[PDB]
Amino acid sequence: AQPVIEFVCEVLDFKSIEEQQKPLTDSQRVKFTKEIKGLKVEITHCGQMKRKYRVCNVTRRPASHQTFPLQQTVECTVAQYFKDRHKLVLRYPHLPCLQVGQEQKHTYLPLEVCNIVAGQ
Amino acid sequence: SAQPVIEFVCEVLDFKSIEEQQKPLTDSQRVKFTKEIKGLKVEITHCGQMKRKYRVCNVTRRPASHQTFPLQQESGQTVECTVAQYFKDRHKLVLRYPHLPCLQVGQEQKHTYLPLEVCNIVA
RNA sequence: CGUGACUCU
RNA sequence: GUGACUCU
Repeated sequence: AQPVIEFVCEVLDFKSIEEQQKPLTDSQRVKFTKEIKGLKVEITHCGQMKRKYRVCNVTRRPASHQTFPLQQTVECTVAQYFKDRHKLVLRYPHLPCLQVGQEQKHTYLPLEVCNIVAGQ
Repeated sequence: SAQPVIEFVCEVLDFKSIEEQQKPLTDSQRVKFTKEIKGLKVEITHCGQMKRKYRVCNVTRRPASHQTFPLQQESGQTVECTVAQYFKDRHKLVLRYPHLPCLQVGQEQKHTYLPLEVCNIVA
């Protein structure tokens, strides 16, 4: 299973992610979107419950800023939710998120928690 | 290289080759085999590249030549058909081991039966 | 990973 | 082999 953080690097011709310090430009985001859209991905942040999702889109907003309705609505930043619920401080908050599933449903995953499913 | 269920059964029931077993399985043999197969995932080989996966929940008491299930006919009416007969009409397949049982997969009352010979064990 | 629904049986 | 939920 290839980490999406390695994949972005190959698509955008980096050798290290610390070679992209800023948010992606619109150009880069589009290039990357063309390669990952419609791939299946599996999440890394729930032990062996590697839930798989189809990639619908890539977010325009880095994970740091991208928001979703949380009800307990107090629209939340994707990053925050991973500190809160998952005890996880993203290393790459500047990077966008993968939009997975029903677009309507605002399911957003940081790159650093996603592996592309190979398999057979 | 997924393992044929027809080989696995030879391992479980200590057959040399499957041609040993020219007769249906006794109840003893069936219980013995079910203990080892229940719960595994298998994939099918008879829909070309549509290699669907199911969870085994049981082994049939009847061979595929006699095992029946409720089939709704293209009328309204629903009648009973045998597994071997269905594999002939639907899949144009004529089973080599009709005297062997079927794997029952996912959920009892779904009456989903697959002949051994059409199934491989997935890792 | 697991369960169902699935193109089944 | 496809989609669904233990989500975000």
